[PDB]
Amino acid sequence: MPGPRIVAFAGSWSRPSKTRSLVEEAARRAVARFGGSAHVFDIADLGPDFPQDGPHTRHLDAFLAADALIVASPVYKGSYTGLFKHFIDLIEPVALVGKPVLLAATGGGDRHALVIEHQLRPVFGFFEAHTLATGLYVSASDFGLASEAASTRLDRAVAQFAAHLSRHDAHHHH
Repeated sequence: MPGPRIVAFAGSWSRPSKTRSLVEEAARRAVARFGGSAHVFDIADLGPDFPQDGPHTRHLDAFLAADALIVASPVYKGSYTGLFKHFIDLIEPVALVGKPVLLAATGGGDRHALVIEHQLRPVFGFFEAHTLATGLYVSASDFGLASEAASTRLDRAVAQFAAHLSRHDAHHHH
């Protein structure tokens, strides 16, 4: 087990979205630090309110087996999207304990940046997941499309993955 298996999920269904560039520029820092062959999938390659033999090659089975998770959503209506939460509503309630999650979010401006603490961290603390100390809200300043002071926040948030894996990564029941 020399390399972690990373998955990526972005809650933007559109093809050339700015959320898919954020989740693609997340594993490369981990893959290039330590990892192999990240599963990066957009929510267009999903079963979005259609389990029954769908594209659960690229949603469910890669998500639950991953050693590291990066999760992202466009900020719609002061919170994440609905199609993002429909994917989360299908997870078993205790399925992601001991799992590192990196929170990310894209929006219109620099406003609405309490979605990391008040919207995404309560949902992934419901799963009792190892939420990292650095979630990152980005504005529409990116054109691995990135720009200033979000790249250093992203590179230093993936550095919090390998900092709880040292010496060869050392009433309810599922």
